[PDB]
Amino acid sequence: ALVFFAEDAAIIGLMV
Amino acid sequence: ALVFFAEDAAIIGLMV
Amino acid sequence: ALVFFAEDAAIIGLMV
Amino acid sequence: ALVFFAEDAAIIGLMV
Amino acid sequence: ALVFFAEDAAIIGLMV
Amino acid sequence: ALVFFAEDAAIIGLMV
Amino acid sequence: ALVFFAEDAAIIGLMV
Amino acid sequence: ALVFFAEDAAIIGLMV
Amino acid sequence: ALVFFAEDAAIIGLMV
Amino acid sequence: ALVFFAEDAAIIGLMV
Amino acid sequence: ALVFFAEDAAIIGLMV
Amino acid sequence: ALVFFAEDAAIIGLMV
Repeated sequence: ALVFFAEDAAIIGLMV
Repeated sequence: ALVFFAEDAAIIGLMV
Repeated sequence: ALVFFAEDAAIIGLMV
Repeated sequence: ALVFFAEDAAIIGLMV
Repeated sequence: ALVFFAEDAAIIGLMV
Repeated sequence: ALVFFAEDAAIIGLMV
Repeated sequence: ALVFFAEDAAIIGLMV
Repeated sequence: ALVFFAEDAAIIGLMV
Repeated sequence: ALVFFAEDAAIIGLMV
Repeated sequence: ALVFFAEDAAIIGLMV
Repeated sequence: ALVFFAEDAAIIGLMV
Repeated sequence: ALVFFAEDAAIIGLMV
């Protein structure tokens, strides 16, 4: 699965 | 909101 | 075109 | 992370 | 299917 | 434009 | 609702 | 950034 | 496949 | 139009 | 929730 | 990368 990154602060992973 | 990153060059934020 | 990034390991581009 | 809502009935969260 | 909601005014369903 | 809603806390609009 | 357009050939609407 | 187009009526831009 | 269009400037296709 | 598939049970089409 | 399928190899579910 | 499937006919891959 791919992991995208976003600033939520702190950077968080978004797993797909 | 979430801020994603993309190369547009320069790295820009993409807010959601 | 925009280029997003994801961890796939190694970081890969994703062009739009 | 954002939580979107959808009817699945009952309403469910969708966490991003 | 999932039914999301959006303001279009009136709140409409968006089926998936 | 459509306006979607998400919990972010508090509920926020997301315009499209 | 929003109507996007795409070539499918022929150009079609895509309603959201 | 990319600018997509949709009928909303009138044709509007959608900037990404 | 579907071909969407966006201004990038110049109008480009985006194939799906 | 493209038709994607999802388990909803039973597998359903999703046309685009 | 809908389950989409993708090849990651092996087929994996993607739950929405 | 992930490869999704859609009916386009024939079943085609859609790589991400």
